Amino acid sequence: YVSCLFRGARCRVYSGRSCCFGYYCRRDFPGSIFGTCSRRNF
Repeated sequence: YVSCLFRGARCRVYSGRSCCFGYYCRRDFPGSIFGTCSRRNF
């Protein structure tokens, strides 16, 4: 609702809000439902 996911946290595709500022969630493998949160450092 207000909080966000931090680095090294569990996050699924159909999870709640996105990761914290400067962070995103990535799937485990081609055809997964759950993943992890990683820094969106391009």
